[PDB]
Amino acid sequence: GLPWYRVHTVLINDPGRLIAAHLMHTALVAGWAGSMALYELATFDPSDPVLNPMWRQGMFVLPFMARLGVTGSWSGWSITGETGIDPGFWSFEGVALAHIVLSGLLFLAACWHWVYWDLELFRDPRTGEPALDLPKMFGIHLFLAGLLCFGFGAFHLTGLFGPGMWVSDPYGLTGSVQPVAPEWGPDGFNPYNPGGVVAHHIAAGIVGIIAGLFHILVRPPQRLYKALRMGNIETVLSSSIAAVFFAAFVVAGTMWYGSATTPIELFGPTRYQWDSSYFQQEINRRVQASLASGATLEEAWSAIPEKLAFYDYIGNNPAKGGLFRTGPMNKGDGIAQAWKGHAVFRNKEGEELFVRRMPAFFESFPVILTDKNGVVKADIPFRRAESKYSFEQQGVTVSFYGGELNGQTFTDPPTVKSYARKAIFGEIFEFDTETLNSDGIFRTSPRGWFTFAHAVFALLFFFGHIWHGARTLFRDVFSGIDPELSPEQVEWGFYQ
Amino acid sequence: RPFSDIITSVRYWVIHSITIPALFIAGWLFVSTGLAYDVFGTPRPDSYYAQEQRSIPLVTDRFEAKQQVETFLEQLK
Amino acid sequence: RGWFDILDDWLKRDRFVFVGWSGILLFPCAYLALGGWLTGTTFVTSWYTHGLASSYLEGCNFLTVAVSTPANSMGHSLLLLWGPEAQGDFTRWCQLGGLWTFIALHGAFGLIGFMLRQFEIARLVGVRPYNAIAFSAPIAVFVSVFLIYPLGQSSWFFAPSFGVAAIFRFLLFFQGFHNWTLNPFHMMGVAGVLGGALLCAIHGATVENTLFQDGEGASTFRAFNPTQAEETYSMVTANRFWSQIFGIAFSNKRWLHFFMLFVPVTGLWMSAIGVVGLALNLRSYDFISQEIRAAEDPEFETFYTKNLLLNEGIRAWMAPQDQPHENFVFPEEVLPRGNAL
Amino acid sequence: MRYTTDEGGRLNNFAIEPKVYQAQPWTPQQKVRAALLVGGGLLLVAGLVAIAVGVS
Amino acid sequence: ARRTWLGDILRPLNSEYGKVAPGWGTTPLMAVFMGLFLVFLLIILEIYNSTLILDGVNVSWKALG
Amino acid sequence: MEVNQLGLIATALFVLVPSVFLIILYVQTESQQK
Amino acid sequence: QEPVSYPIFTVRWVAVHTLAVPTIFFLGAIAAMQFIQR
Amino acid sequence: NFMIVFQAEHNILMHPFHQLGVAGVFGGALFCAMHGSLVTSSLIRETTETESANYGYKFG
Amino acid sequence: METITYVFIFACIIALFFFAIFFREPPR
Amino acid sequence: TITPSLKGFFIGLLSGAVVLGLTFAVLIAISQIDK
Amino acid sequence: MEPNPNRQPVELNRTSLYLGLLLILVLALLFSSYFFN
Ligand code: CLA
Ligand code: CLA
Ligand code: CLA
Ligand code: CLA
Ligand code: CLA
Ligand code: CLA
Ligand SMILES: C=Cc1c(C)c2cc3nc(c4c5[nH]c(cc6nc(cc1[nH]2)C(C)=C6CC)c(C)c5C(=O)[C@@H]4C(=O)OC)[C@@H](CCC(=O)OC/C=C(\C)CCC[C@@H](C)CCC[C@H](C)CCCC(C)C)[C@@H]3C
Ligand SMILES: CCCCCCCCCCCCCCCCCC(=O)OC[C@H](CO[C@@H]1O[C@H](CO)[C@H](O)[C@H](O)[C@H]1O)OC(=O)CCCCCCCCCCCCCCCCC
Ligand SMILES: CC1=C(/C=C/C(C)=C/C=C/C(C)=C/C=C/C=C(C)/C=C/C=C(C)/C=C/C2=C(C)CCCC2(C)C)C(C)(C)CCC1
Ligand SMILES: CC1=C(/C=C/C(C)=C/C=C/C(C)=C/C=C/C=C(C)/C=C/C=C(C)/C=C/C2=C(C)CCCC2(C)C)C(C)(C)CCC1
Ligand SMILES: CC1=C(/C=C/C(C)=C/C=C/C(C)=C/C=C/C=C(C)/C=C/C=C(C)/C=C/C2=C(C)CCCC2(C)C)C(C)(C)CCC1
Ligand SMILES: [Cl-]
Ligand SMILES: [Fe+3]
Repeated sequence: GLPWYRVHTVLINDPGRLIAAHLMHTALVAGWAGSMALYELATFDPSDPVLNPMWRQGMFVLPFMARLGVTGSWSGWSITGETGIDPGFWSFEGVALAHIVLSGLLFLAACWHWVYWDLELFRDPRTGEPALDLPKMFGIHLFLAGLLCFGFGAFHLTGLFGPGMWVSDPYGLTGSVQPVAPEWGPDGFNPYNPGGVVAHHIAAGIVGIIAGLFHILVRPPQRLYKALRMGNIETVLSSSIAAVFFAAFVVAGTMWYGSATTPIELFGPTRYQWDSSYFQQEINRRVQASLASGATLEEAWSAIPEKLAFYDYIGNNPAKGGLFRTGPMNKGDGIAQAWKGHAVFRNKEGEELFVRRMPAFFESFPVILTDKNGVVKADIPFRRAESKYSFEQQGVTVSFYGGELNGQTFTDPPTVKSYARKAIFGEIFEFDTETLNSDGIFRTSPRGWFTFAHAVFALLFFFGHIWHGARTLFRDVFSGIDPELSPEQVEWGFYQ
Repeated sequence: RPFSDIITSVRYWVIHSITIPALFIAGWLFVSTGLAYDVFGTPRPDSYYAQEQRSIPLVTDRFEAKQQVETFLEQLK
Repeated sequence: RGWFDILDDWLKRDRFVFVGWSGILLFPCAYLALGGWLTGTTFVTSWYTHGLASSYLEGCNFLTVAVSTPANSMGHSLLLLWGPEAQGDFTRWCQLGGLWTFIALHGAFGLIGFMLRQFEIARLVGVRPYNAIAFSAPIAVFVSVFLIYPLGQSSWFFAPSFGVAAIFRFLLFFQGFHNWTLNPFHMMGVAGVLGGALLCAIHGATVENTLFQDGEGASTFRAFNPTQAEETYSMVTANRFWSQIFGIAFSNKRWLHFFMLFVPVTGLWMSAIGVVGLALNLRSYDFISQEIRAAEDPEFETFYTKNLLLNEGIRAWMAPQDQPHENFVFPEEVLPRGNAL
Repeated sequence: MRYTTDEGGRLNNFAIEPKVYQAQPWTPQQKVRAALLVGGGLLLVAGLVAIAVGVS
Repeated sequence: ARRTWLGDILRPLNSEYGKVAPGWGTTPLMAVFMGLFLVFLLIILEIYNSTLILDGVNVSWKALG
Repeated sequence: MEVNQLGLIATALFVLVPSVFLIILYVQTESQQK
Repeated sequence: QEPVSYPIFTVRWVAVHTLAVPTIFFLGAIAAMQFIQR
Repeated sequence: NFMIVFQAEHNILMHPFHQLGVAGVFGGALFCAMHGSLVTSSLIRETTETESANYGYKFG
Repeated sequence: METITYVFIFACIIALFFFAIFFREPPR
Repeated sequence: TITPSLKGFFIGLLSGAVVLGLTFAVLIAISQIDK
Repeated sequence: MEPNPNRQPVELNRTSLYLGLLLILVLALLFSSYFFN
């Protein structure tokens, strides 16, 4: 009989049943997308996108719809920040209903192809055996892919008959979907420039049209055919797993390292922005610029938006998070409600001391306060009977500027220790912990889940390539009978 | 030829009994006159620190790495 | 015949060492990979990338030398000799940890050449190439740890270095910052590798003591070396033995020899999946329920809670010199200690 | 289809390839069929590169 | 098998199914496309990794806006 | 302590779904023996 | 088989000769390192 | 926990006898894999006649 | 509910042991 | 205009192509000799 | 209509079943501790 891991070795010499099987898988994937979209929509909350963005609520498929031009809801809410818009038929709900409808159609069409599996076309007209024309098939399908690549670039991305794509400013304060004209210079291979992406699609769709025309008019060389074993449908399978796992690594990498297509208002900040101190420098730059032109500390720190400060907090770093910790990042330390403000610590003589930032490598990190010339001047000791610096011996105080607490000052140790213990995380925020009953342990953002998954899959798909290539080059060794012979008929001997 | 009578031939003797010491002595002289410390940039056995400061060298840039480490080498750091 | 055909049949002569198309990728890359390790663990310093010494010319012995990693500021740089960091200077190139990459990348393509060599050799003799497939477990391990893992970290500085003490260090490092023993995928790696060693010992012993030709002189005249054995013992005496000792035995020689192949390989593959997961610092570090229960009742104490304290210790006392580019200074009153609890 | 490893029953199938056929020199019919098609190809490619330079 | 209105339309496109052009045919063209592609991938990789620098190119979140 | 219901269901389907697949395949194999 | 003709430049000749000259040079250096006074 | 507190006081990674042990285990896994792969490609088919309670006469 | 799951799955493993020893296929 | 990175990159691409070219040239030569 | 001729029976013997069930239960026992965390 057939082993349990060999139950699709019957479609191999069966074009009709194979088309039907592929149709079933397409139907399941489309069904999945639609139903996942509805699930996430029923459990979403766009009332406050500035102190609870969509990647904090843990939306997975919702950013992907927002990148290419869905931005509304038939309820009427917007994720731009707007209230009261009509996106027409095409809202998040609209595309979900579309996908469910297409899964149904595909399911019917699969059933048909499995019933009517034997037709003149699928059989060789010379012997009644399954015949494929694998080069011509690649050419035609390539021409279709090229036609689509060109259309997607020239009409949708440049917004000549489409919505365009998500464009941003480098610090994620305001982004929106807009028309983008291409860039053919040497500045179009800069992945931080959307014009490069459009030029790629325009150009590559044109190359695809040309290669697709090529591959219809030209038959493979004799040497490459009999070397690479063409006409065997299991050749196409090894090759396609290879391309696919290459493509997996590149998407995982560009999601982890960032790109113009993976902005920070759809999937939150990267780890590489925390560890370079990107936002801390932005925030300092602004405060120094206002004090220079003429300001006081209260005015200068009140000129920092809540959006900036929320990005500069290690809780959003996607390198914080466990493996079996589940649930949105809001389940991680609570829902942000307001920005307490930037803290400034001083000791008893009156200089400013600064709290050291915790790195993502460390799961727990001591609270150290060092001055501006790199000599430690206070800490919260681990000792419970020995001190040489402490929050009593140095009389450490904290004042707040900006946010909610503005002009506040706390003197006695314990509440100051509490704020130092928050300050190792950067900024300080008021969280509401009662609506999810958060456990105060972090979780990763959607950027992390995407990368993790696709790296695992790419690595597994590498083994797939090796096994299926083995089965192509060694068909006559795994089998008994070389496919260079016809079925065997009359036996001659030789005996003494 | 096989490696079962390869060091029994008169060829082995006549050449190797002179080339072996030559390149061995070359390998000795390479270290003995201290050329290795200048080729791979190894620091001398008492030039790990300057006398100017007692900090260890670490290059904190990648495109000015060259002149940074040249600056460290200037003071014998 | 054309020149191509003449080249092809020159490469596939019967000779002591097989060159082959695969040889062209394997042999130069392997030579340069291996030789770079040697020339570097004898001469090249790391006073400029870590603040250490790691070569013989400086003082060190066989266990404490290494070719070490780049500095943290270099990013994920290729570290080309013609790149914009060395600028064509072999000294700076050695000084910046540039040849760790040389070794690593040349060894990676040497791996690729070896597996191709196994394919076309096995193609020549016309046997199934399972050993080429087995050999993709070592490739999985190599690329997930030495290439993918620091590409999820911020630099190659957090990659392991080629050396004995450097990788002993990697062991203690992972123990401290990831608590890697408590990760189910490494547990599945341990089960697989130990099970491989188990099958190895049991099979050797069983076969060596069910030999045919224990009485009258050998009625076996071949090997026929490529058969390995399997002719030289009786399946029935071993199967009958192990059905009474352990209560289950194999009765099919082919499936026994397939199990021996499956076990270590699935083993390595699973631990690879786990460590590519650590590359985005997603860690099965703690059981959430145990932490809550320990917070609310502080007389609760577990062998697990001890391991967490110990790892806190590893991190805190090892960090400043293992990450001397961060400039950690810990006053001794902030470090953790047993007598302070 | 192929069936193998039938000493214990366990069935393994294998894709079949059709016969490898040599090409035979051109028919005038084939040439005009191809000429209309490569002419169609270049005329549309021309139009696409026009659209590419027009959308900037 | 059955006769169908769409089957026989697509029939000419699937009636070759194993024909080769004699010899190496157009393999040299393939080679130089494969060589140009190898160089192309190295270029865009080295731009990304900033060990290849072109003026008017800053591989940074800067210049989005 | 916490008692996930989701953990209960996660283990439940993890041990029920492949096992029933296994026993169905066995029970329809044995009926091909006669 | 493989009968002997095989002049000066062969495959096994270059195999012993690209593992021979650096190993003996390195033993020449590892040896001089022992008599460093540090 | 035993492993961690043992390494702390006796420094066993730098002890050779554990090193010969590790070598044995990595080597055991390696030789296990190799033996399995070589034999399992070499064997075509085996057969023995089997009766209603025992095994046959020629293990072929 | 968690302790129950642990001991239940273990109970199942030892029952598996019993059947795999005293109710195995005949060797044909 | 050219920048030092471009020039280093051309030197590197040219050097690498020259190493593969000479490798295959001497392999082709030595097969053609004892053909 | 008329029968497909590529239809083949699937086989599964009792010893394989025992290994498979051993695999299901043993992985389940290893992962239940992380599923409840
Ligand atoms: C024969 C096999 C071989 C192979 C496969 C390689 C491969 C490699 N070497 Mg190399 N090398 C070799 C022999 C070889 N070498 C020898 C014998 C020497 C001594 C002369 C060197 C000297 C050497 C140095 C000095 C360095 C390398 C480095 C590197 C690599 C490091 C990673 C990197 O950045 O790659 C980047 C990619 C490349 C270098 C590949 C360029 C590929 C080309 C030329 C493709 C051209 C195709 C075609 C001809 C174009 C046709 C166009 C036409 C139709 C118009 C790359 C993997 C570098 C390294 O280790 O950096 C850490 C480095 O600095 N190698
Ligand atoms: C990097 C990988 C690595 C590897 C491959 C190893 C490998 C090894 N280590 Mg380890 N080790 C490592 C890293 C590593 N170590 C690190 C980093 C540390 C530092 C923290 C240690 C610390 C360490 C210690 C402290 C010890 C080892 C020991 C061992 C080994 C002992 C031999 C053995 O397997 O006994 C396995 C031992 C057994 C007792 C198993 C047999 C059990 C029996 C007889 C059970 C039979 C009944 C059964 C339960 C019933 C089954 C029923 C069922 C079928 C139904 C093995 C060589 C141990 C050793 O030498 O032991 C003597 C030991 O004490 N290691
Ligand atoms: C005590 C038992 C024990 C056992 C049995 C294991 C077993 C394992 N551990 Mg380990 N581990 C343990 C305890 C244990 N560990 C403990 C307690 C610690 C402390 C934290 C660790 C820390 C640890 C780490 C940090 C890692 C492992 C990994 C691994 C596994 C990966 C496979 C492997 O060996 O790759 C070893 C290496 C290879 C297979 C690559 C070899 C490549 C080649 C071909 C070298 C050839 C060189 C040669 C000279 C060339 C000649 C050329 C010439 C002919 C020209 C293996 C499953 C690794 C893992 O998960 O990786 C996925 C890994 O990164 N473990
Ligand atoms: C690999 C593909 C993939 C990826 C990357 C994601 C990613 C995400 N999903 Mg998921 N999902 C997928 C496929 C995928 N989905 C499919 C196919 C289904 C079935 C319909 C679901 C069902 C699903 C549910 C039920 C939920 C999500 C939610 C979410 C996300 C929100 C953040 C959050 O709460 O994190 C939490 C992280 C996760 C849910 C993903 C990681 C899961 C863990 C810890 C385990 C992964 C291993 C798994 C147990 C298998 C083990 C096998 C065993 C042999 C070892 C996260 C971004 C949640 C959401 O929208 O919140 C508002 C939510 O509750 N997803
Ligand atoms: C990319 C598409 C693809 C396709 C079309 C195939 C198709 C095939 N593979 Mg392949 N395979 C793939 C990817 C693919 N595989 C990958 C990535 C790997 C690496 C991990 C493998 C490894 C592999 C091996 C090693 C073998 C096959 C075999 C087979 C064939 C035998 C019949 C069969 O389907 O068994 C069907 C059933 C199974 C293989 C078991 C299914 C139960 C499992 C383990 C999964 C449970 C559900 C899953 C976890 C859900 C999530 C999926 C996710 C993508 C969303 C079939 C021709 C066999 C073969 O060639 O036989 C001739 C053989 O020995 N495959
Ligand atoms: C006007 C001409 C033109 C222009 C301006 C571009 C511009 C672009 N092309 Mg290109 N292209 C063109 C014509 C053009 N193309 C034509 C005619 C072809 C042939 C049909 C191609 C073939 C092509 C390919 C094959 C690829 C591009 C890609 C890209 C870019 C994608 C944006 C991006 O994220 O890149 C940034 C990405 C890179 C520079 C990729 C570098 C390559 C590697 C392998 C990176 C992997 C990194 C790492 C190892 C992964 C780690 C994972 C780990 C953390 C888990 C860039 C905008 C690339 C792409 O899809 O990017 C997403 C890609 O690989 N194009
Ligand atoms: C540390 C453990 C470990 C080592 C050292 C190792 C070593 C080896 N495995 C090989 C093979 C295998 N290994 C296999 C399974 C396994 N291998 C495993 C674990 C290991 N395997 C495990 C656990 C398994 C079981 C799944 C199989 C199935 C095979 C083979 O068939 C194959 C063989 O031929 O065995 C006889 C050999 C390949 C020789 C060759 O041509 O390489 C070519 C490699 C090249 C050219 C480059 C390698 C990488 C380089 C240059 C960098 C690494 C660092 C340097 C060596 C520098 C020194 C480093 C210090 C740490 C000492 C080699 C002896
Ligand atoms: C996506 C949503 C929908 C999902 C629905 C599908 C669910 C997926 C169900 C299928 C899951 C995969 C099935 C895997 C189980 C079957 C395996 C099997 O049949 O093998 C048998 C198969 C095939 O075996 C073949 O069977 C044939 C007859 O069918 C013939 O007998 C062949 O000769 C024989 O080779 O081989 C393998 O799979 C090889 C690997 C077996 C792995 C067993 C591991 C050892 C036992 C468990 C570990 C014990 C040690 C624990 C130590 C613990 C110490 C604390
Ligand atoms: C017929 C018809 C119809 C209907 C339809 C319907 C109603 C549909 C549905 C559909 C659906 C609603 C679908 C669904 C789907 C789903 C799926 C398909 C899923 C899957 C899953 C999976 C596969 C998973 C996996 C996993 C896990 C579990 C874990 C880990 C990770 C992963 C992800 C791997 C209509 C009226 C419209 C129209 C006409 C006709
Ligand atoms: C009689 C019969 C039957 C039935 C049949 C039927 C009735 C079927 C159906 C089927 C179907 C029902 C099919 C369908 C097909 C089609 C489709 C599915 C299409 C769609 C389309 C679309 C979706 C498109 C889109 C697009 C594109 C592509 C491009 C651009 C633009 C747009 C986007 C628009 C059966 C089986 C039971 C059997 C018995 C008998
Ligand atoms: C990197 C590089 C390169 C290459 C180089 C090479 C490739 C080198 C080689 C090197 C080598 C290749 C070396 C070798 C070494 C050796 C050694 C290190 C040895 C050791 C010793 C031994 C092995 C022995 C011992 C013993 C015994 C065993 C017994 C008793 C006695 C005695 C103790 C003596 C080039 C040009 C591209 C440039 C760039 C960079
Ligand atoms: Cl303890
Ligand atoms: Fe054996």
